[PDB]
Amino acid sequence: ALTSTPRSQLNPPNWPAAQVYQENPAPTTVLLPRDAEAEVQMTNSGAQLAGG
Amino acid sequence: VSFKGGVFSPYLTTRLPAWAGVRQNVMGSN
Amino acid sequence: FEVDPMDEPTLLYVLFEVFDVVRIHQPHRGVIEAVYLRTPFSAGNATT
Repeated sequence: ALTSTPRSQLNPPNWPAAQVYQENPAPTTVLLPRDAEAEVQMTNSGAQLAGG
Repeated sequence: VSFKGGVFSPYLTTRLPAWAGVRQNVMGSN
Repeated sequence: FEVDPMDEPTLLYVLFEVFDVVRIHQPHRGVIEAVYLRTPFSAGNATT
């Protein structure tokens, strides 16, 4: 009575989308390495960017 | 001025100019 | 060019005295970034 969500029928056949353990993960912040605008401008200028 | 030991077309190749007989030396018409 | 006729096949050799600069940077431990360049005879342009 302190660990069971009040049900209407034991072993209910379809646990709804609210009383079941959804997992929220923290938003995945990615550090986009590069700015394509500057890379394209530099490569057009004649440079030949190459490396990590 | 032989081209032996020579590559095989050391020279820029230009249009076959689509005309009528700058294509080969051969016989022809009826 | 001119050349004295040598019966042995020979091939020319010409250079264009072009800057070949390079800049090499390392932002983080274990990463290396490079920029190649050839001002009058660039090795890459907008077409690649």
